[PDB]
Amino acid sequence: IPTHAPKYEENFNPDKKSYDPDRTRSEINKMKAQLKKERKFTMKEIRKDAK
Amino acid sequence: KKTKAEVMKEVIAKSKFYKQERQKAQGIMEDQIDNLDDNFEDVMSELMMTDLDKEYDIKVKELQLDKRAAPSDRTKTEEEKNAEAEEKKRELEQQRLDRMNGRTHDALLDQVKKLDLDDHPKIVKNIIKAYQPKLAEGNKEKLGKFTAVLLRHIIFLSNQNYLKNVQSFKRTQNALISILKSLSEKYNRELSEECRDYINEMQARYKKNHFDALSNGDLVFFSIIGILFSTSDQYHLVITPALILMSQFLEQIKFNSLKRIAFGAVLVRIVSQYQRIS
Amino acid sequence: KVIKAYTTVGSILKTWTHGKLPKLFKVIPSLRNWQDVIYVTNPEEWSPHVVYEATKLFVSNLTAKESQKFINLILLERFRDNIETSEDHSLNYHIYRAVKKSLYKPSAFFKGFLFPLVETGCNVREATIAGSVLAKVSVPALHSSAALSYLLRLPFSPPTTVFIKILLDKKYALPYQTVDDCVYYFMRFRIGEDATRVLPVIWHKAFLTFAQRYKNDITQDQRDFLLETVRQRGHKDIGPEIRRELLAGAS
RNA sequence: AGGAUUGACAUUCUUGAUUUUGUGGGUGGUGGUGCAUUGAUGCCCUUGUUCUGGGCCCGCGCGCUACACU
Repeated sequence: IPTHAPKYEENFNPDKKSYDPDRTRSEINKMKAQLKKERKFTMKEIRKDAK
Repeated sequence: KKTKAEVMKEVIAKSKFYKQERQKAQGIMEDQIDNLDDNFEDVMSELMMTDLDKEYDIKVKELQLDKRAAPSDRTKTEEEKNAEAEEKKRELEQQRLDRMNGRTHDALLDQVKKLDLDDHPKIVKNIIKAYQPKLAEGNKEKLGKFTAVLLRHIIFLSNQNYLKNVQSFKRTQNALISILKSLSEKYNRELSEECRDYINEMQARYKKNHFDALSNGDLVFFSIIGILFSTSDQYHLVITPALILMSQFLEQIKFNSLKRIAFGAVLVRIVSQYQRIS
Repeated sequence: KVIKAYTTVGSILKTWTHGKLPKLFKVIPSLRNWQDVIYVTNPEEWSPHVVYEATKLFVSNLTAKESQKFINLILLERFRDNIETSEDHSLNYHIYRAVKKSLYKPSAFFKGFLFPLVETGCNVREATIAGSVLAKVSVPALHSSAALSYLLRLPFSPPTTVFIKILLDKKYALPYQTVDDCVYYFMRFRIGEDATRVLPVIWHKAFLTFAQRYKNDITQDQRDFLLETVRQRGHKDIGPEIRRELLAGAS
């Protein structure tokens, strides 16, 4: 039978975003999701303080 | 915690050792430079000026007088030598099995050494090989050239005059094939190029003529290549184009006389002698 | 005198690590004042690179006159102190390269260093180490025979003769100086030593290692006293290969 | 020793057969174990000198759009 090795990430944790090689389009997803979550928390903070 | 403790301790200790070495080098350069540049006035005005040695001088005189050399720098142990010789024979057989599964321009030896036919010629060739290996200061080019004219000497000697009787050319060709195989077993770097020259010459001649200049040296060439090489291995640039060219001779040119059929028959029995071990 | 900063320069040469010689100590061998250099330099500053420059220094400035001036001053005394303080019984790297580089002018090295090494109580182990260290490099034949002549006309003693045992484990050539040094070493050990001086099987192994192939093209007197050897001092390990080689040998 | 080689006052001078041009081949204990505390002493191997090192203690669910010889 034709035999294939896996495509495996050693020390992989699904909660935490690992070291993907794409500096061009994946760390941009990292920092943009960071920016989205902090902008969401800031607008939630200011609207509850407005209330 | 133990990692951090020993790690910070070793890192600070290595940094302290590097700082101490740098301070010692700075003090070295400082004192040495500011003292060597300052001592230019007192590196001029500072001025202050048996039987065993005699017999040692006499022994050095005797040593420069008498000089010799040790024979073979080891021991000739019989059991170790026999084991290495058996392993060398097994290495030769296993290499043959693993490879079977895988100013001398063509007239110098006749101009110098060849006195009558053969007898003085091979002895003077031995004299040339003894004089060249003696005073071989740096020798590759001339060694290749006179081994080339040795093979030249046999390829225009062994064809014309075998007319002198049987045991005479028998013993001179036997001594020649023995010394030439035992001399050219350890090397290939000139016999290979001479074999390229000979396959060029026999292919070109066979294209040139019908039969009337097919020389008698082809049989001697096949004999010397079968003696100097074991033909068992497949991948060999030397023995195989000559064998396909003798098969080309047999398949193409015509044998309309008894000596021509005898020529074909001796080439068939010598390829049978090749396949005796191939 | 000199520039007077040399107690400080010795304090730095105590423990500075990577570099070469100062230009002061480089211009004094063209001068004549390294006596008054070293008498204020106070030679305790033995760092490995300055030992390397020291051995190249005095074997550069080793001729007969200055060799007998300062050939026995501090050097093998420092070797005595370092080996007496060493417990692993091993050659140090600066020791090895010191003597191995000190051989590089054997014009008077073989008369100035190989000769005074038995000055105050030398040991068989010391002769073994010195034989191995100066054995591992190529020596010239005339210089090695110049050392060996005086070394072998010295008497029969183990810290003198296991050095000669390693000198024949070096497996030299055979000039006629080696032949006549061999005949008087043979007359040095034979049967007033017959009651007090004994000889064990390590020196039988020494006999094996020079009688291995020290019989190339030599005469019949050698055969005479080597048949005297096989009659007098035949151990069990001396027989087969040696008698085979005596039968195979010729004149 | 008629330029065989050895430390250079940023080539340029105060060194003398350590040798080199062509080629054979040999290695290694300075670690220590077993015996009297110096005896071809069984055993894995042979070919020990100088600076810097390394992250940390989002989860959930709803919608919308995919992944389909339907």
